[PDB]
Amino acid sequence: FVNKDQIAKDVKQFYDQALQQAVVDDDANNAKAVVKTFHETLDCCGSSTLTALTTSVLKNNLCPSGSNIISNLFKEDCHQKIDDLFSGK
Amino acid sequence: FVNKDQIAKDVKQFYDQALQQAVVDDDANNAKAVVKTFHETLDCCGSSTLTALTTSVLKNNLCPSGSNIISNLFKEDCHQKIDDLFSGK
Amino acid sequence: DIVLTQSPASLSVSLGQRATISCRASKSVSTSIYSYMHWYQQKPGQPPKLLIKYASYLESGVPARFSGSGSGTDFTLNIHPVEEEDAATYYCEHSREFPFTFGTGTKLEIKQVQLQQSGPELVKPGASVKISCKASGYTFSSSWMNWVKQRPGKGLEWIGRIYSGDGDAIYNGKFKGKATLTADKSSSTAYMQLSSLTSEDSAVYFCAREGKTGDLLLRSWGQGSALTVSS
Amino acid sequence: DIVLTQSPASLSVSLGQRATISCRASKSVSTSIYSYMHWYQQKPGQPPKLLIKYASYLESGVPARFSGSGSGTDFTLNIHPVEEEDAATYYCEHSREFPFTFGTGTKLEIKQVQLQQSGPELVKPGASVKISCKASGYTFSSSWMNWVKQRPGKGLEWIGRIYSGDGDAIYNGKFKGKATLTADKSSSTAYMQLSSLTSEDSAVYFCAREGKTGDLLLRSWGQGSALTVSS
Repeated sequence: FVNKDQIAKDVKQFYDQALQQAVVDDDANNAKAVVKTFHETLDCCGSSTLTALTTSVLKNNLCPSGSNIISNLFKEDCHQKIDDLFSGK
Repeated sequence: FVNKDQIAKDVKQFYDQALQQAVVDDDANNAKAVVKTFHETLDCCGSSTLTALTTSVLKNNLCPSGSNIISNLFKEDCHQKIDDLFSGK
Repeated sequence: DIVLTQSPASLSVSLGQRATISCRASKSVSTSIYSYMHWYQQKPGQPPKLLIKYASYLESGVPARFSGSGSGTDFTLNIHPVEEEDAATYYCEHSREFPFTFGTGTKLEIKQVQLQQSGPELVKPGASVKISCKASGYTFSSSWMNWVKQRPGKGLEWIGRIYSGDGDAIYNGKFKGKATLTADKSSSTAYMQLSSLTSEDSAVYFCAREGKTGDLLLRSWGQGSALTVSS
Repeated sequence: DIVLTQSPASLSVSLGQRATISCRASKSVSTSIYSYMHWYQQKPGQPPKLLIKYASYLESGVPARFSGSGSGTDFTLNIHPVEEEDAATYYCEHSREFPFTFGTGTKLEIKQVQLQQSGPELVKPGASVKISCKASGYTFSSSWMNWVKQRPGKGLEWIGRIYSGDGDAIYNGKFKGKATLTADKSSSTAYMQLSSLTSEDSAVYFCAREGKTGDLLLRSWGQGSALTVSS
């Protein structure tokens, strides 16, 4: 039996690791692909725990569309969307 | 670092548990809720390892709209969309 | 196809007294949280009746003397204390994949829902029959209807099941092409039509419903329609 | 805000010889796969230079006799052997969260450029000044332009940063209200605006750039602009 919380925590961690690699590493073009996918799929943009790197990935064009404004980032958190997925929201 | 394959495997197992419990237990309302969220988010319907119960969720309207038909369920596998998510596709 | 093999073929026990019935499967009928093996009780004339669901869980109404256990491929039904009215044939049946299949059966000697089917039918070989199953006491249009075939003396054989909302069906490959399942939502009536009839098709055909969610369990049965093909 | 505490404040080693500078953060500056603590070297009259990035990785060209170590809150810079060119002031800096902050500094003592800035300035108290920082068009529009202040004798202070593509600007709360960052693509020039000028706005103001993806590292600097506020 898989725990909701643990698996959510693992997905979050996976996302954060990908988010970081996309900015701190021009090699990992796969990390950009992974980040762009989550952002499109979960309809979100970055993280609260990595608000500095999020503003960069926003201007790298990896977030979905509409905003592109740094003011909005605080309400586009992927950690929340990941929480909502495993909760049923 | 966190294992890309292991997390994908756990997310499937979580989904499979939600899919099963949504049908097997009549009023597992979060079970249904979780299943709907996955379907609507990942654009998919049931899994190929649970084709029997998948037809039962298809007809309970917990799958995405306009895709209702048992024939199509083979190409609407959520297991494949979970694979694509974590591999950036 | 998963093949369920029961043992013994038939059993007899005193009023006491442990009655134990096994069931083996071609492959595992179980997942990390459920199986997917169930037990039905049938007495002569009557339709089958669900006793234990998902290996261990007693159906509401069923006495505590009935208990089930098992996992993977091996399952066991236990009755203790055995009592005079427990005399019946007991079928194990899986609902893991399509097609659903029943065990060969084990006879035990001892030392507001209702589905109204059509009456008996006698027909020439080559002809076609249409059996009807009128439902009442639940929401027909949101339900799955299953059909089961039982030849004289022989066991139970799953034909297919149909969702009454849109009449989309899932057939047993053996009956796909011969049996046609349809539903009339206005009538609250399920239908099965059999074509190119043969002495081989001479059997009692049952009609069985599932729960609200479409859990793959045969909750309520009809009395059956005895079809007999002859010249 | 995160406070970075360096030690020692100054150091005199001979041409030998170990030099060990320490840097302690208020809270962790480390994720599961990175920190996020860096080391810059500044010689008199020049902009700072990135030596070690992400705790341990030497920037291209930096001698292997430089090494960086640490995790969480405690980080250490090691030079061995010390040579004449190491006579400078060493600042640690984090890029974990806004605002970016620097360490108090460690003066070591022995026992081609992009980003063109505007010239020196003397200006009255109460006035405004808009300091410029020009780059090549083509390089400009995707640039994250950072601004850093340095009062004579004192350390380094992060003002804010602006994205040249759309002029979207993040400010250090201490300068939000006093500093305005603007970027003009068709001048290829980024500007910093200082209002209500005071004697202690007198400093050298640097303009620094990041790598393509906006890796929060101050790669390219300018010469600085010497703003002095006086009557």
